Amino acid sequence: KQYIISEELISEGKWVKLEKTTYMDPTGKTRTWESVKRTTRKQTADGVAVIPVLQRTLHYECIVLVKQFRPPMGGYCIEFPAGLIDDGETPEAAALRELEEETGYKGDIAECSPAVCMDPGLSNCTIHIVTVTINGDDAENARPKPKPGDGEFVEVISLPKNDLLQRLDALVAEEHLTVDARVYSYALALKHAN
Amino acid sequence: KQYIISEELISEGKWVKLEKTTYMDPTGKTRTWESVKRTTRKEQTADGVAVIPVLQRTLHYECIVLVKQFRPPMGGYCIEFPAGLIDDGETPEAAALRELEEETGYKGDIAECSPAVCMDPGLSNCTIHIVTVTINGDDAENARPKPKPGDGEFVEVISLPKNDLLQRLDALVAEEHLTVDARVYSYALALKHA
Ligand SMILES: CN(C[C@H]1CCOC1)c1ncncc1Cl
Ligand SMILES: CN(C[C@H]1CCOC1)c1ncncc1Cl
Ligand SMILES: [Cl-]
Ligand SMILES: [Mg+2]
Ligand SMILES: [Mg+2]
Ligand SMILES: [Mg+2]
Ligand SMILES: [Mg+2]
Repeated sequence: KQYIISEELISEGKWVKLEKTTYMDPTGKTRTWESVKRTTRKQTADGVAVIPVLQRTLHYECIVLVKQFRPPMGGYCIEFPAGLIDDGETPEAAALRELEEETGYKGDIAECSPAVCMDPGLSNCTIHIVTVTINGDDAENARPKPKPGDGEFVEVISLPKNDLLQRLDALVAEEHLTVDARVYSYALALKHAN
Repeated sequence: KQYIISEELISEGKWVKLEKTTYMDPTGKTRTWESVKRTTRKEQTADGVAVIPVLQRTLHYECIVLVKQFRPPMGGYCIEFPAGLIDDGETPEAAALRELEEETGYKGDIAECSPAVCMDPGLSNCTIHIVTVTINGDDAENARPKPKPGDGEFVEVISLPKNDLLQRLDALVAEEHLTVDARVYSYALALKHA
């Protein structure tokens, strides 16, 4: 009963554009919305985010996250490993590649979500969330080598899955970092389960 | 090591603006980024709230209360946690309880409130507080919950059992064209992984 009539380009950059979307409201009245989109989608979705479960025997299971400066935020964020999917790449392949590049870890796909929206009131951006296990006992993961691409600068922070929310709160409290909403949502549900 | 040097307006809408951000990289080299921001943030500790609403009812499994809405940036229907922007002067907790009531009819009780978390930090400065709220579904105030949609709001309520959340979302996305929100999907994933 609601649907897009048209979009008016407001401003296009190299990586992001602003549109004015005209849409039919469910009363039959026509309305406008200021919407953001990337210019980079070609693609099941814009990006992948990797939930990476690091499994070492006789250790707590950890979730591997990354810390980076994020120029939109003017600060450092803690996030799942993630990046945009290349033209021609499957989400799974993007997932394993971004993981290795951002963490050095070599991972196995467990499951892959449908495209899920990042901030649907504002943008059209979507990602596939990709759950990956990391056999931390395997020789290839002994000395994980992060491969930063041009201008990427990423730190690895592995936290125990069993205390995840508490540990993220501590980092925020002590280190003035911003935790990602999806990382937080996952850390919350780990506590809320049962 | 990395900090913002300058922020230059590119295009300012009524709701959304695009900036050219200049930052210092960790090799000491200057770089730029195209950054999205809202025009609506003043002294609020974040732009918005999202509510994790746990519906509780004697001899019922706990449900997670979700909402389905047309999202003009997505050109489609999305399933999300109840959410809205924080009014000027409003606390995140007040915003959460208000938005929960407006979008679902339910009167909740605050359980916990996250720090400001980042929505899509490689793209925007948008932040929310994630507020967990319990709903006493045995109270008569929550018997026949009536959504109070604002001007241009038209929200459908969808309550799903916590203990089957991921499969029930999968089953909804197999029945019609519609996107599940990344924070919801992340939360439903963690409920499986725990
Ligand atoms: C945040 N708002 C305004 C309020 C009005 C009631 O619902 C949202 C936007 N409105 C149009 N285009 C973009 C945005 Cl971000
Ligand atoms: C998509 N990119 C660059 C790629 C290169 C490696 O990280 C993401 C952007 N570059 C500047 N401003 C905004 C965006 Cl979104
Ligand atoms: Cl797992
Ligand atoms: Mg990345
Ligand atoms: Mg990368
Ligand atoms: Mg809302
Ligand atoms: Mg609202």
